[PDB]
Amino acid sequence: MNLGLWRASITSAEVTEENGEQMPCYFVRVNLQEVGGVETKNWTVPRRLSEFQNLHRKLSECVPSLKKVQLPSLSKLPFKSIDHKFLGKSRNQLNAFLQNLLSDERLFQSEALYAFLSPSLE
Ligand SMILES: [Cl-]
Repeated sequence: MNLGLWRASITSAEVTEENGEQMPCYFVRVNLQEVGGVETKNWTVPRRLSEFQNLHRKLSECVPSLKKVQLPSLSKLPFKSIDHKFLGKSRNQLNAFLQNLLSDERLFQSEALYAFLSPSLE
């Protein structure tokens, strides 16, 4: 495996239902053109904010400096519903997060990063 040849970018975000609550969902476009050979090289995988937070926690085991990184968070306060400003900023933050992970040689064999960037067939 070499995730350092994988390119990923969040192309859009929307809200979905995870359990009972409104959950931001981010569409991650993944490109393996830099990988040679004959295989599937392009897809989009939707991931929920909660799946980014899970990924952060797992990768934080392998590389404990990642514990310092703050990801977007849903406000527990009353009247803090998800709006377009939060989706837009959370998307840019999560996108920057993906760029930073994929530039980090320590993760180029991360099974968790691989499973997160891989296709999701519900
Ligand atoms: Cl709320």
